[PDB]
Amino acid sequence: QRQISSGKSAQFPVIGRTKAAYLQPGESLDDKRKDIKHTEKTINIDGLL
Amino acid sequence: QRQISSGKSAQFPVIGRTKAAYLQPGESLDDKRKDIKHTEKTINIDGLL
Amino acid sequence: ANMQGGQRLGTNQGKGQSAADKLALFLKVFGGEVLTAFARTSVTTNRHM
Amino acid sequence: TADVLIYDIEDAMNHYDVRSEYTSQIGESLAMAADGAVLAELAGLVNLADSVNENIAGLGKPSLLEVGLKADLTDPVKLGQAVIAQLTIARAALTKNYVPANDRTFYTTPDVYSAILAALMPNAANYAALIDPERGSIRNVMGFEVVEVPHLTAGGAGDDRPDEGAEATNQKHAFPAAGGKVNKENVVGLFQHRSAVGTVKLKDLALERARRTEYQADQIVAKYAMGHGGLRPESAGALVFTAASA
Amino acid sequence: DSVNENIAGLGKPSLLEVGLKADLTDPVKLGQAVIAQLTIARAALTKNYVPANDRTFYTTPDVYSAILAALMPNAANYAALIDPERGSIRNVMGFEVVE
Amino acid sequence: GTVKLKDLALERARRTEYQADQIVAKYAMGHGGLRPESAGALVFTA
Amino acid sequence: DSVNENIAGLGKPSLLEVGLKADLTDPVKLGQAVIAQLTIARAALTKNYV
Repeated sequence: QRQISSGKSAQFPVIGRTKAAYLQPGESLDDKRKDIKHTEKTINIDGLL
Repeated sequence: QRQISSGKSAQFPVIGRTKAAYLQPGESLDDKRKDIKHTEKTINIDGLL
Repeated sequence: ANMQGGQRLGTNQGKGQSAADKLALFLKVFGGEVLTAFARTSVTTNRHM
Repeated sequence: TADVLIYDIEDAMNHYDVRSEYTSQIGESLAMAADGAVLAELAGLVNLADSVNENIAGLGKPSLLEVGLKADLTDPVKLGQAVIAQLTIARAALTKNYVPANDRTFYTTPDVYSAILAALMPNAANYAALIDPERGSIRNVMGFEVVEVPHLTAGGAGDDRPDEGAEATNQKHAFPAAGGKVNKENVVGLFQHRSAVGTVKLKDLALERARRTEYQADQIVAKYAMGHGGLRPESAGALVFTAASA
Repeated sequence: DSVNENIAGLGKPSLLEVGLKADLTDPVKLGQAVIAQLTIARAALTKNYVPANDRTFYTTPDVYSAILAALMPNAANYAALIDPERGSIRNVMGFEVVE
Repeated sequence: GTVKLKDLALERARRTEYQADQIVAKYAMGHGGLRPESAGALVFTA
Repeated sequence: DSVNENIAGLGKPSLLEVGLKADLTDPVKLGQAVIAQLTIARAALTKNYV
């Protein structure tokens, strides 16, 4: 039960965890990177009841 | 030169004029009503330059 | 019956736009909170040396 | 190390803050690798070769134990009674090596955790013991303290980051998928005593922030250095399904 | 099945099953299947790291009485959860039963 | 119309490995075609 | 031609013409064509209430 103002729909974003790894001496972190996944959840407002 | 914050794109609504009419006594405004047309012009920001 | 000439803000209208969607010009807004993956609890921390 | 890179242009277009949550996930990702490594080291002791089972010949054996064939035992309450009856033998197998009583824990999947709950329900059990039905929690079955962990059969970290289901390229502490004993295919639980696994820590855990101007991105990285090894194999143990007849 | 999760490796609805309803007609037999499957529902919901507590179970009043009949002295070996004096269930498993 | 995000800013960074200093200026803007009726052109005939 | 206006009957870009370039040749005669065409350009823009 969250509240918004002046919106046709409400968007909720999600975040999707990550995994660790070993860095040998002399290895760059840029060479091993995965990123964290993103996507959205939509709750569109109905008509006037 | 408009400015926005935290947005993928910007929206500019535009409005479409109206016409006046004479209201003789004993008449209803609801019977003579056309409405005003709305349409949209949206322009999106490019990548970082 | 139905009102005549009611103001329709959502309808796109326009010269070339379809205007079939009654909520076209309205835009969604950010929801209240961002959804985050559930926290994972560590069990072995106090169970060994 | 676990790191994340945030580009400035994508941060500007974003309508919410992600930096605060990212440090929580990268820090938690490091902690999850420690649990995977410790439990895999515990399963490593049970997987010790026949030549090197013991610290010194005559001290104690890792012990394997068996619950059932996993085909006849598919029913939930049937599986629960098998585990409860076999946790008694696990208590005895640990005692035969003079392992002290108390400080004994049993690591099991939540699926088997609910199997024990079904075994002690009013429909199955003639009288009330152990579990609390209102909270769905089973309490201290025998000397072992029952602990449910979703992340069993998950090893430590390795070189590179697997996608979702992929395997790490070189994983230091790994849980065997098709190993000889207590592998991933037929595992029910791991029972152990306080002095069965050890971890050695350097540098503790640190969180670092950097600025990459050439890429116009910010960077956050979390890191530690620890070593996990199996000591005192006589305290180790397992519960596995019976190998299918072939 | 393609879009059941938010992101891959986060969790699934776990629709579960209780029986064919051809033989689950009598309420006392249906109630045991419901109570039995609430134990798996506790495990399946925990496998996704969903926090314990703040859990609830929405069901029709008919199934509510089925759970009551399954824990009657005729069916259950010992007293747990429900109280026959008021016919009200008391937090079956982690979930809270709501009619 | 021009929609500007972050306006224009410039930052200075130290490149120790190259013993150099880097100065970069940046902006994020979008340009659009609202109000066509006020637009126009003159073209040569083909 | 179907999307040029914001709303039907609100105004058009008014492309206009200059009348080729080969015949114009000297720059002085080019100014006459451009300025004479700016007569319509101002008139067309005013008709849209700009």
